[PDB]
Amino acid sequence: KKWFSEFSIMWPGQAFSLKIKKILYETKSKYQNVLVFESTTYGKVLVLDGVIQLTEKDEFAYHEMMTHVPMTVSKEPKNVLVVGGGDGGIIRELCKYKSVENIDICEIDETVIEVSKIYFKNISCGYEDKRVNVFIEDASKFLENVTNTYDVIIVDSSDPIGPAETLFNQNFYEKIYNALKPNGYCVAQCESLWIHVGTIKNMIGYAKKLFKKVEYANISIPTYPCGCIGILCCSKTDTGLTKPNKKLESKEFADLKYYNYENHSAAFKLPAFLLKEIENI
Amino acid sequence: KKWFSEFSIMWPGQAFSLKIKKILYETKSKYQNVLVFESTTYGKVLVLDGVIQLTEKDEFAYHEMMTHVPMTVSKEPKNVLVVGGGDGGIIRELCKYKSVENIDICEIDETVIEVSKIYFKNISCGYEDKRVNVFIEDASKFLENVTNTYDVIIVDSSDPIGPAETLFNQNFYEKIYNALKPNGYCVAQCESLWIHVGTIKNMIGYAKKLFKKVEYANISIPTYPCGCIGILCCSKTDTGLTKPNKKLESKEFADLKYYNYENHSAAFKLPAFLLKEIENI
Ligand SMILES: CSC[C@H]1O[C@@H](n2cnc3c(N)ncnc32)[C@H](O)[C@@H]1O
Ligand SMILES: CSC[C@H]1O[C@@H](n2cnc3c(N)ncnc32)[C@H](O)[C@@H]1O
Repeated sequence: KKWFSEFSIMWPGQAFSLKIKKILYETKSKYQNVLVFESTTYGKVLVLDGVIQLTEKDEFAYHEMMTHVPMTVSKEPKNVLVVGGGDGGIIRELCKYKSVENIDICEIDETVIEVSKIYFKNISCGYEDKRVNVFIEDASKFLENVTNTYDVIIVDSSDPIGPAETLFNQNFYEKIYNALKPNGYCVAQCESLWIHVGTIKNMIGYAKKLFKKVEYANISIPTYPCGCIGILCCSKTDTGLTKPNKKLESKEFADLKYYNYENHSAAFKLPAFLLKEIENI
Repeated sequence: KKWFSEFSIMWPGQAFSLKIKKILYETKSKYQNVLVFESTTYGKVLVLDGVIQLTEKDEFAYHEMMTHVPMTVSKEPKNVLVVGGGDGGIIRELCKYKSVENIDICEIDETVIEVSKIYFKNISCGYEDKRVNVFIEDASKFLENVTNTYDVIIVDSSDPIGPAETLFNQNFYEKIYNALKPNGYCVAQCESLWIHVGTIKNMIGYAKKLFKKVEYANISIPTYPCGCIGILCCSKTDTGLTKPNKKLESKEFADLKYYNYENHSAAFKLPAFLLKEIENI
């Protein structure tokens, strides 16, 4: 059997590999190279431009924290935007909230969406929900054009190399801020604390120039570089996102595999070296 | 340049790799294969039987949590035992406590100790401390023979394949229990929550058969499989190890890079799937 390996200039000198049971699909779409394969131990794996986006074994860790962190802090969220997130993992978690009225998803690459519908049916199942509306568009342009404002915005992007190039700048957080309700929250995928604090520093800096409260949380997920990924958390009130306003006790949240009330707040308890680096921002 | 790769039957179907700047030393000792190399991005790396034991970039995460968790809960610890731990990382952290009177280390493989003294001088520096006493012995036999009892025992072992074979059974936790003071604490390296809950379940089961309070904490560390490792925490009182009794505010702890008062307790906030698996043990 062969092995897939995740090399990148974004994490030089290290690489994570998964044994391949079989390659399921590959293509060059309008924007990126798409790879789907079945791994021997992590289930099916989605890859974009050589970077692991998810695996069936551990995606829940990432999708549950990215979603249920802002959604338990927002009191009655009605309209939620997902930026990127073509696989539908965030949507899957968003749909569990009966009180949500609309879920917009702006994903640049329709291939990702259709690939997920075909090969990742237990992840993309939320596309069947009547509240979900899909826009195939660069979120950079979508956010300039959108007339609605949102309670929660979840930025579930790929990395800064590729189409997500436009989602990691000062201009982009303006657009996020303006597209939010005056008491609105945004969470974004942010680097690993273990590999580039510089990037994390830059993001927090862009966010703090508009947002009253900017926090950073960490998620354990084995198939992202360094075994973890951060959540750039953005609030318009000084109350922030570290503390949930509700508990997910209805039958829809019975299946949660990572998120709970306690680990919500825990995710915000960062290694000493990290706290130190971000303090004078 | 070449790459070092960590393959194992203990985590099949996955592998982590580091680019090699240069190989520094290799040998077959009485017990295991030893590899020291300089990596391109993680500094010097120690490998035993093909398994990464530490790297200069991230070892602090592991050594600080393994040490300062029990040492901030034990009120006036005087005599501490390190099982395994030949690199001296735990000793380095133990030495920061002025109140410690004795530090015994039982390490089976003297080669590891001397290799660390030569190639990892900023990790093994605590061997120069007059309180540190070294026993080259299987901790399985050492614990049967020792006449002293300890306030804290830190089990800083390699994995169950190799000489640490004898440190992962019911008999071994008897010995730990008996070698502890009646209000004594033991922490042990335990699996990754992401790869074998079975092992974790087995360890907690052995510990609970003797110890009043058995807890499990998780540490973020990129160069262990799945990017994390657990601490099997064992207490003789129902109070446990989740809550520190002191704050590390003296100039000796000024250099801490991971541990702090808040993330002590945070480490014990586990993913939902894990809590579920261990509940009826
Ligand atoms: C797999 S989930 C991450 C998604 O982010 C999408 N993405 C990257 N850049 C942008 C952008 N500028 N606008 C919308 N979606 C994007 C990628 O196509 C990917 O499907
Ligand atoms: C590198 S720190 C981990 C150490 O645990 C040591 N070790 C493994 N098994 C045993 C044992 N039975 N007794 C003492 N030390 C051990 C290994 O030699 C290694 O140096």
